[PDB]
Parts: sequence; C-alpha cells; structure tokens
Amino acid sequence: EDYKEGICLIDFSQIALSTALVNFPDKEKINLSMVRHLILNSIKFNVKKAKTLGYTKIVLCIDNAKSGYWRRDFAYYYKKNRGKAREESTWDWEGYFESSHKVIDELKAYMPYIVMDIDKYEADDHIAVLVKKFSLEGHKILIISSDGDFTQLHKYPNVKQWSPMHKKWVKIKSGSAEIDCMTKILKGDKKDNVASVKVRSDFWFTRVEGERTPSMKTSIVEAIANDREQAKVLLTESEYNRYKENLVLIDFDYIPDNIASNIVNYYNSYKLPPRGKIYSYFVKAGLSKLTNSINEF
Ligand code: NA
Repeated sequence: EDYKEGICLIDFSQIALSTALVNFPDKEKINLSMVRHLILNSIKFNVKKAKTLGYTKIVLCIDNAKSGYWRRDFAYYYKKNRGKAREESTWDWEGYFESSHKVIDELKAYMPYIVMDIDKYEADDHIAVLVKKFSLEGHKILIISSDGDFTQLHKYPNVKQWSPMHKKWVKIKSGSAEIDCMTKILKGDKKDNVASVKVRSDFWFTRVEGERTPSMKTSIVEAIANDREQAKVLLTESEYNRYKENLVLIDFDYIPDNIASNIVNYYNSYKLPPRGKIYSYFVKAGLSKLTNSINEF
C-alpha cells in the first residue's frame, strides 16, 4: 500500500436506491429496519470490492435532495421532471427517503467511512470536487458507480471506475469526453430538465403542446468543444447567454467556489468514528447476523 493511500469514492445513494427498487415491493410501507439492512448489506459488498482492488480509504458520497439542489436555486426547473415521476408511483418513496436519512446519520455516528452528506448537494458534486483534490495530492482513485458518467474527469491521472451493476470497468478517458460534455451544455440534458441553448431555459418544464427544440449542427458542438472561445463566435448572444447558464448546470469546473469549498471543508473537518462503535451499533440496531462480521466493514 502507498504513502498517499488509494481512495475509493462510492456513488452510494444510487447503488442503494437501485437495490431498493428491486428488493422492496410496491404498495408496502418501507420502514427503518428494511432500509438499514439494505444499506449495510450494500456497504459490506462494495467495501470488500474496494479493499481487494487495493483502496483502503472509503468515502461514501450521498445524494441529499431533502431541500432540493443548489443547482435548482440557480435554475428553478432543474430536475423537476424527476419529482413529478415519484408523485404518481405506488412505491413508498416517502418512507424510503425518511428512513435513508436516519440511516445516513447512523453511518456518520458509528461507521468508519467519510460520509459526504450535505442537504442540497449531489453525490456527483462530492465526487467531482474530491477527485480534483485527491488527484492533485497524488492519491490513486477508485470511483464505484454503476452508471455514473465521470468522463469529465478524464484529465486527472490514476482515476478508475468500477460498475457494480454491470460488473465491469467504466471508461473515464473516453476519447470524446469534451465533445460529450459540450453536447449536454449546448443541446441540453432532458433527463435533468436541462434545455438546449436555442430555447428558453425552463423549456422542459414549461413546454406547450406542439413546441419543438430547433436543431443544432454537430459541427458547432465539435467546434466549441475543441475551442470554447468559439462560443462567442458561433452562437448568437441569446444562445451564448444560455450557454453560460448551462455551464453551471453541467460542467464540474463551474461548481461555484462556495459550494466546492463547503465540500472540501466538510471532508477536512469530518469526525471519523473509532472502529469500536461498529459493534455497539450493530447490537443496538439488532443486526445480530452482522456482529459476526465486524471485520468486513
Ligand atoms: Na462516519
């Protein structure tokens, strides 16, 4: 093992939720014990994975949208399409989230991981900012994320990504990273209500029947990807101003100073619990099958 240890960042909320959507049936209350068991089982599996690959420092990166998103404070329509979807569902989202927040606080109090959890901050924020930090500090980095796109981090040395769901390595140095990032910035990212620079910013949220997004030439995307100064040249003023907006929504380098510094400061001041707390936590929570496996956490 290295003097600057290998660090594992886990895209954890998405892993737990994906597992929960398989394990927990529709039309049944999702309770604290159910969620605690699932979260701890998932941690056990993915920590073993990190440790065998040679990464010893475990950081659990959490999605916390209890009060929304910092990006939404900037662009109100951001990710509003997602909440719309859950409103309908007969799956117990309310119970899941309520219980997950409780378990996360238990992790903070008792388990030996850095739990990056800040209301209105996304797992991808923690990962992007900590990768920049750790990479410059000379740590090898492993991202555990089933479907996350981290190709924006292609410039950082010694960053690998493992996907638990697909059981395979994921490309970080994709060869088309900048063009793929710029495609989202210019053409939008509908899955997150991010709109093309050729329409009003809240297009996806306020779309009226019949409305269409004007097409944009791939060559403009490629041109601006290769030299961003060309944005002032190939885009109209209105499109350029929308471009500036979308940079904040998509590009990791445009995470605001206060947001990024809050992430770093949270990491630095983190109160790591002594490993002695693991056993007493398992006993307290009645996880009697796990008091046997303390060494696997
Ligand atoms: Na902790």
